[PDB]
Amino acid sequence: IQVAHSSRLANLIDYKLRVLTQDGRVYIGQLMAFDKHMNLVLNECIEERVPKIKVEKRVLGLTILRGEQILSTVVEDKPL
Amino acid sequence: NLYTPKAEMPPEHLRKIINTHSDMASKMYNTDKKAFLGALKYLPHAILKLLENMPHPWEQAKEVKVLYHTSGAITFV
Amino acid sequence: HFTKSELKRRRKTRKGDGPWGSWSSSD
Amino acid sequence: PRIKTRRSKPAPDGFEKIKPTLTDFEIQLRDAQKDKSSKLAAKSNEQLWEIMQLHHQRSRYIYTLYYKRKAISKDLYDWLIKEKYADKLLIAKWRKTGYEKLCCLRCIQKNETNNGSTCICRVPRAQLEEEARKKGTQVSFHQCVHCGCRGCASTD
RNA sequence: AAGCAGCUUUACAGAUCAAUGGCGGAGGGAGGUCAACAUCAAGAACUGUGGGCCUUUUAUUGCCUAUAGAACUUAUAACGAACAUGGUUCUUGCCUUUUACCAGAACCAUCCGGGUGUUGUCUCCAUAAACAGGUAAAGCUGUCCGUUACUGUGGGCUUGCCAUUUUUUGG
Ligand SMILES: [Zn+2]
Ligand SMILES: [Zn+2]
Ligand SMILES: [Zn+2]
Repeated sequence: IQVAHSSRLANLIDYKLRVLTQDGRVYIGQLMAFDKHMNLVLNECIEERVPKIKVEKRVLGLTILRGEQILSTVVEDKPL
Repeated sequence: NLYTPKAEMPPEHLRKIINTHSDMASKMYNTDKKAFLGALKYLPHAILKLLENMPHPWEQAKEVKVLYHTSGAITFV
Repeated sequence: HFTKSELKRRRKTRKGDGPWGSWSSSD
Repeated sequence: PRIKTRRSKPAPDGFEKIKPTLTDFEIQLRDAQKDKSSKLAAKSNEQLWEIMQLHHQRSRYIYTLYYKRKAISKDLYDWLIKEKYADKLLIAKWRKTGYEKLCCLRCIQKNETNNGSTCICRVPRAQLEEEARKKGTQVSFHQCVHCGCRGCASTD
């Protein structure tokens, strides 16, 4: 888990992002498209829900995410 | 690869060769005379090389490159 | 093998000057 | 040389100062163009060696005034190059290292000799005397064939 | 597209004057009536690498796929925006037999030439580019050298801007 001296989201594109959401869900996977609203279109999306423990893992794929539902994004490592 | 390109010669050397082949009565011209009879089957090509490089009416005289045989047999423009 | 000063004092010995100076050494 | 036409420029200033030397070379070429009696073959080739000598000395004179003595400007030298008073290639070989003194362009080409080597006039005279001493005879070379230079390497 | 933030760049003011990391360098540019080798008439047609599949022993053929490249001519199809000549055969003319011909075809050729790539040579102008292995070829690689990898001035833009339902100013 490393990073360079990055400035903004566009230079770190396609990376393995962890995405924190308002509904207690963590989306892990790569990126393909962003917007002004931080609307990430995640490449290989895996959804992580915690029912009250056990991480409910879900395969999604290519998902357009609406940005208001997002809390914050984490950069993990290189792609490929 | 060894190739030094073709030697540009003075025009006076060519002109002296053509002037020395006006007598053509010594024995020394014998192989040179052989060259003259061999140069007829390369003569008419040179005629085309004149008449391609024929000087046009807007120019006075067109200083042209030309190959000359050592014996001055044939003069290919 | 000759030294450079010997080449200097031998290239004066050719009678003419230039490349057409004669090495024939008559006198 | 080349004829004086309308498309040819007039000469830059300083050319009338060097006109007597080039005119002497010109009138000696005018004399040497005419056929002599010239019956022999060993003395037929000498009257080509005189013309190669005159052309060499004219180009050597222009080279000497431009590169060596620095009297002729670049404009007048380029005009003497356009009007074919001196070859670009002979002066260019004279600019090189090792070909400072040189007979002519024909005697450095390895393409025209039967052995794929240069001419014998590019061998120094001292090297010919060393091989004459190692064989025992005299130096069996006197006058080169393409041009009449006895020895024209940069040392001798 | 004025400015600010960001990124990049050279001229730099700067931290080490290290171990790093990018870029650039591990023998130049323009050319020339310079030549040498390829290559230039076609499943609209070309090669590089790799896998897989068929002969009775996997050899020379021939396909399906994956990507990286196809310079040169080509559509009123052709290297050439131009155009000659010769041979064979057939069919016409002139005819008095042949050459020399008239002039069409078919199949071939021969000449003036031309393009492009690479190599080399030549001319002119310049000028840490150091060491080691090879091929048909190159900084191809290893050691290595400049700006320099952590801020600010000066240029460029690949961007954003100059609370009231659908995102960024509250369920
Ligand atoms: Zn010589
Ligand atoms: Zn010579
Ligand atoms: Zn010679």
